[PDB]
Amino acid sequence: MIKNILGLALGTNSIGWALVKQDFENKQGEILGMGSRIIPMSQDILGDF
DNA sequence: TGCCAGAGAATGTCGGGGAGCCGAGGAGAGATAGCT
Repeated sequence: MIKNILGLALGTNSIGWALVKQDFENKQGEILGMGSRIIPMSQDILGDF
């Protein structure tokens, strides 16, 4: 009826989160929030791993 | 190994200590009106 969805995109050193409260049956929904957490690696580690 | 920290290169600004001007009280130098 009312659904809580937590979408996570986990990169090499980045984490994107999105929490949303939605109602699919009525095509009704609002976004609770989203954010990005960045773990700082230099480009050398990205090209080396 | 990409990128961080700092060397490196052009500027512009400012103390600072001599150079050179230059305002100012004061002394020769005299025309001169009060005096004889």
